[PDB]
Amino acid sequence: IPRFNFEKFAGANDRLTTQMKSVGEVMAIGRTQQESLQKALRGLEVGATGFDPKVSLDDPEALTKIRRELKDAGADRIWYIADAFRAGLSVDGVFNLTNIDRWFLVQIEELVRLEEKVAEVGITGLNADFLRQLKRKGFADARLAKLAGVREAEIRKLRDQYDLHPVYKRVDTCAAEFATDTAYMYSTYEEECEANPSTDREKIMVLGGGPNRIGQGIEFDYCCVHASLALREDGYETIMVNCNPETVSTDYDTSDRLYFEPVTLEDVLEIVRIEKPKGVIVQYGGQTPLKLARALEAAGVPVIGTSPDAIDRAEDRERFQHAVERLKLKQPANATVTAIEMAVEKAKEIGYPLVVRP
Amino acid sequence: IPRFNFEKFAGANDRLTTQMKSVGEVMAIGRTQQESLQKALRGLEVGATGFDPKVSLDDPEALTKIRRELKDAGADRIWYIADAFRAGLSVDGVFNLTNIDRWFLVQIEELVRLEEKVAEVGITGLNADFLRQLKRKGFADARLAKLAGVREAEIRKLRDQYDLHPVYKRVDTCAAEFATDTAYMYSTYEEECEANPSTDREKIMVLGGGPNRIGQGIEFDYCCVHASLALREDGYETIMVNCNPETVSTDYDTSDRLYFEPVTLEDVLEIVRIEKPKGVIVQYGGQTPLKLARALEAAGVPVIGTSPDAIDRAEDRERFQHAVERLKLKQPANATVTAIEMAVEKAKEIGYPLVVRP
Amino acid sequence: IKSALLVLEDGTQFHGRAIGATGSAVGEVVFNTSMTGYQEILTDPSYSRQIVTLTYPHIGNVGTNDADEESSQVHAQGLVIRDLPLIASNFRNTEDLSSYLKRHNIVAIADIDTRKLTRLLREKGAQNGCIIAGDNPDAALALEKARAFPGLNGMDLAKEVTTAEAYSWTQGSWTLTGGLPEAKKEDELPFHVVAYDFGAKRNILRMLVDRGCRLTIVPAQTSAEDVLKMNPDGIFLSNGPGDPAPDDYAITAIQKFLETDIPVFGICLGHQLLALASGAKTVKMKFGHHGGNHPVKDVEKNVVMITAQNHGFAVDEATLPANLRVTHKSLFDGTLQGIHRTDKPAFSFQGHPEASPGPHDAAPLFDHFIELIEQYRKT
Amino acid sequence: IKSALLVLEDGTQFHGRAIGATGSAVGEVVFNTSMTGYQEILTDPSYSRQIVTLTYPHIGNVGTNDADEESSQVHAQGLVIRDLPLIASNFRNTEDLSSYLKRHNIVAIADIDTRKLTRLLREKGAQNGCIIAGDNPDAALALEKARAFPGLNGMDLAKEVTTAEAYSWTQGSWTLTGGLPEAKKEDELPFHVVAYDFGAKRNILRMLVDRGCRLTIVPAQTSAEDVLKMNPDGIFLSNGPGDPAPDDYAITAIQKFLETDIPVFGICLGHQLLALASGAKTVKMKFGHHGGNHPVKDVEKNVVMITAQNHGFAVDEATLPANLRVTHKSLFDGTLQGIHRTDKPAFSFQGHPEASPGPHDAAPLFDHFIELIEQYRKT
Ligand SMILES: [Cl-]
Ligand SMILES: [Cl-]
Ligand SMILES: [Cl-]
Ligand SMILES: [Cl-]
Ligand SMILES: [Cl-]
Ligand SMILES: [Cl-]
Ligand SMILES: [K+]
Ligand SMILES: [K+]
Repeated sequence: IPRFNFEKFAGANDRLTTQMKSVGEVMAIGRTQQESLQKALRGLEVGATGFDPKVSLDDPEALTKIRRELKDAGADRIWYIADAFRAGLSVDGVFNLTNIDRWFLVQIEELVRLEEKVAEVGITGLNADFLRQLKRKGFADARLAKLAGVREAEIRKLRDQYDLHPVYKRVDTCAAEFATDTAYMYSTYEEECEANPSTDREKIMVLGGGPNRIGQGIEFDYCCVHASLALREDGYETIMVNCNPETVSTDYDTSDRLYFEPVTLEDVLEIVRIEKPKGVIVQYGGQTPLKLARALEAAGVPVIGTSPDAIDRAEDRERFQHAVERLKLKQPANATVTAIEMAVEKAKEIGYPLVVRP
Repeated sequence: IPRFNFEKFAGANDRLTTQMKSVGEVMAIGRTQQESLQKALRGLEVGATGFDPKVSLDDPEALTKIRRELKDAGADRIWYIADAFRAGLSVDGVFNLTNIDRWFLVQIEELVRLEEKVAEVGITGLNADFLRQLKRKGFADARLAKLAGVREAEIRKLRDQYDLHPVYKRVDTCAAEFATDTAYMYSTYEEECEANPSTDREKIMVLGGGPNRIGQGIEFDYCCVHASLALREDGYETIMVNCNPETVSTDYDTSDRLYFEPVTLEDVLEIVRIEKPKGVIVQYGGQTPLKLARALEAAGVPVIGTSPDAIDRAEDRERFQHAVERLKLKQPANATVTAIEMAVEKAKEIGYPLVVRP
Repeated sequence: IKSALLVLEDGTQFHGRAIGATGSAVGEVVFNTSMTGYQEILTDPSYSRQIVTLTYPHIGNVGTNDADEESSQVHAQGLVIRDLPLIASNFRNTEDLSSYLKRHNIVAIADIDTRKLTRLLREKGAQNGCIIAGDNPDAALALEKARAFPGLNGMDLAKEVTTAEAYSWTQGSWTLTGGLPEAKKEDELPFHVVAYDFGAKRNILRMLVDRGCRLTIVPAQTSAEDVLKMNPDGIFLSNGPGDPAPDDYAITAIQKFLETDIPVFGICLGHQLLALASGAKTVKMKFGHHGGNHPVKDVEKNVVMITAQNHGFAVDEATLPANLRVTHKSLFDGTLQGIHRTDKPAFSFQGHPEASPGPHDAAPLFDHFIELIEQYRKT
Repeated sequence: IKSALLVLEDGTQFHGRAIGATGSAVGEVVFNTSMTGYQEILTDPSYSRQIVTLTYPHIGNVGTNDADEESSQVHAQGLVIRDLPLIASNFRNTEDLSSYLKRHNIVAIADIDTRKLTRLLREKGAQNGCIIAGDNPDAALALEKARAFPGLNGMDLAKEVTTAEAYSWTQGSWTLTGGLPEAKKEDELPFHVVAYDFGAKRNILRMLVDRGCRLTIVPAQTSAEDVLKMNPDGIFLSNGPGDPAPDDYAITAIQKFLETDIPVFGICLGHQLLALASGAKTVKMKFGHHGGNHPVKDVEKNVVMITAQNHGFAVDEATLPANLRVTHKSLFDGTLQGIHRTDKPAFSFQGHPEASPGPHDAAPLFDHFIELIEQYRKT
């Protein structure tokens, strides 16, 4: 799936054409297209848990916006497609608009229907036979949870309960006709697990940033490789977690073990679960893994380097000012306005010119 | 199918509710639901020849209007249902908005898909087989014409060529379990015909006015009955053509032979074709029959009484003025303006106050 | 294109579409006027060897479901309709008509002028026919087949449909709410009825159970002796295909029961049998009575009931013994509809009191039988 | 819920869903890595008695069509897949995969860990198994059926698939543009080739005609004599299930052809035949070669071809008589692939030069053969 950055170019023509406009790309592996597709969506780093809705069901104008998005593709179409299904457009109607082979579309529709079940049944309807069905479809814990009106965590627990966990298969180029020694894996909801973690060594986990976007480029990927290359050299068992197909980090030669997966709390936890690494570095892949730091730790992840808390200290506007305050250092005047008339005053205080961050 | 007159009550809420707003209704009989519905649509006297579109295919905003018309039914809903299938909506989508049983929706949908093929193969693709299938689904020559991009007469020409005509079945209260001596019939595209016209008597055919509307009431029907009753008593074999279920005219006792059909050129010609009446009265059923007069005559029908052309003399503004003139009679000062500024001047001529007929 | 064709003895041809299995079907052609109830009609054992044409154009509107099965299988030889709907649309549906037919292997044809067909059977009386469904149906073959047909007219149908060994029935009627009930316990039913299976409809059994009867379903050839041996509360003679010969086993046993004081009740073929056993004669009707809107007058009370009918043969009222009094007659044609033995506690009805499908107006006939039973048990 | 289940000799279970016919299937289980060509694989005679497992997860994306049938019927025993697509989406499609499976009455199971399964075969070697599809599949029975299998090894399969009487083939290959051509007139084909149907693939015939060959297809057991009578331009030994035992008829026959100057060309099974008849031995492979990405080297030119493979047996390069040279070898495992008689105009390839499905890389094999016939004629 390609990654765009149209919100950084307001005045720009955001319709997809023959000239590329995307800034990066994400890749996923599944045992099925539906699985493959959803994993990719949730690894895109655009805040999607999958086929999250763009328009409201009770919007009298929604079919119109849906139609437009569908006929003249933008970066959001994939989503507008599921929305089409929610709104009652047929597979054929969607086809005439987008020209996307019905083979694909049908799959999307199926996903939209299951979703609806979900939403109808609530968390209660989440037996273990279904939940597992949902999981083999690539549904993410976070997706279901919105659907079921619960916390992602709840779904997470539930699974734990059912002992509902993915398995890991390997890449071998030959559909298992031969054996491999490489450890290039991906998750799926099948039977046999091929992870076969080592009990043997001290393992260090490196989290990547996923697909590139402006501000989260190759520079971060550079660091991540270096971490692996270094520690592996030092003798640790290095395990890379990333899903950006263009990089050096996702080259099986860069680490001992490679998990081509979405850099999500869910997918990460899963890997940890069986790897039980010594430590995990979340300070090298950019904003992606960094946002995951608190959560991971509370979830019991052995986060190494600057603590997640520490991190927050610096990021948090209030926590930072405070420490700046404490060391007795120079920082520009600031304020935290809530109302227009409020700022105008505070503004007088601080002094033009000003820097207005939202 | 109910008959409305909203256009006459501009500021009225035109949404359908528990309080009746209809002014009449038409009825049709068919060997199939499709056939029966289409026949009713073409006899409604609203200018419809079947499922004529209400919104355009290239209107970006269409789905929204359609959506609105399906969710909150007005008198036009039947046509917005087809428009919906044209535009990409599924039967399930339509169902959720309207609550019309899918048993019906699927049928309309199939009609639309058929229309699409028609439009596609054009007149050349109208072979005898296909044209027969269409007729069988209740398609009017006028509607096919429209899709084929020709005049109605051309569709009819084709039928004559293929010897594609309907048969007449009889109403018997028993599904043919017992025979009948009554002549209460309806057209259908089938095998056996039960019209069995007489060769015995001098026949007169009276055309009704279809469903009642404002200004086209029972009064006309009254006249229609009288003709039938009178000429019957006088020794003629009286044939009534009408499809208004509320009237005395469609009572089988009123006439010798009753054809419960759409009062259209297509319908009337088929009947004339086998009955070969001595004369046809077109002046008693109001506007519906009056409007057919010239075509009927032109196609060979023995219209009786005041002539089609005469009737035109009077109705036509110009022809009339001329006559009035010729008789040296008094007629309000008039003008036939084209533009804004033209009228203002002309008005000046004519004098206020003015009566502005479009 | 899925062609199908129907040809009559008389050579009449109807060209249409195949809606069920591939192949051919031959039998006596009948028309039924029932606007609803198609599944029930097709699964009625009285339609064995017959090719059923339905007058109501749209057939399959509501798909099908097990509760609407009147027996363990489709008995119609083939089905003839005007139109097969695009979809079945009913909360009860469990399978669309076409798949069902296929499933049951019935040859069926749609899209033919069923009104012309019906008018013809009415006018000229019943006729044999063959339907052929396939790539290129051969109308000469179909015609051959139809012409060759031996027909019903001196055929033992009932033996074909009857049960191999006797069995127990204690299940009651279906309800909207609960559907079809779990079968009752023996001790939950006060009366024991022995019912002769001549190709009996499930609804009759269910309705009897509804009234207190625990049933013992017996093969049509079952002897009066063996029966009496069971100590019956009443004897029931089921509905069934064809007609019985004066000749045959059953008439024999019946007469025996009639020597006894056990109450006997017959429906349709069962009524026939009762009249034959009582010394009355049966005739083959022009086209018969096949529908659900048939007016029957109870001559005794002077009242009219709308009834479900399914019969090609009828009891000669002229040939009626004196110990046989007329209880109902048709208001459509005046044909004999019900009788009662003056001398014995036995009565029968030509129609289908158990309906299914059809109006429930005739249900009370069942209650007279219960009365009868109750008295017998008193003495 | 349509339950399905597959069970292995070893007692390894695989639960799933039924996508084909109802019932059970038993046979040797194999895996084929071909991501395209599922129909052509199913209709391969060579798959007789075998249970097919496909590695590629989505099977049936393009539905089915006649032109993709390599034989008159579906020879594989059962079908094992990961996912059956909601729809088929291909302009060439004529019937969905499920529908077709049922039409061909095949017992098939989807939604199972085909990876697991594949790895198991790879590791442990080929295994017999049984699939059970139905309302409540029985594990043990399945297991029973699984172990009780006599199996391929020591089985005359060819006989099972070969044609009853002999026939003439003059049909060429398919074209996107034209599709399947009309069979050529016999006066249009310069050469006459006699081909032994051991369960021959159509494509093979098609490509020969394409090559100028008029074909006379003969039963397996046909004697060398009855043939030599036909005055062939060359003799061909088709592919086919199982493997020949040094014992059987064809061995004998072929040798006769080998005493002659008639050019002789064998494929797959026929490649083994030619070898056996030439003095070498065959061996059953661990798991075999089933896919379309198989490298094979033409040792003479030192060039590689990507080839279509379907063969559980192999010619022991070790046992080779001296009149038998090595032409090709498998780059995957170094097993023997091609051979040529140094003495005679005889050669055979282990892979399918005719592919279908798979790379046309090995096509030129045929040209050799023609090269031989031409020369033979010259003389
Ligand atoms: Cl569930
Ligand atoms: Cl109002
Ligand atoms: Cl056509
Ligand atoms: Cl017909
Ligand atoms: Cl499995
Ligand atoms: Cl040929
Ligand atoms: K027809
Ligand atoms: K499974």
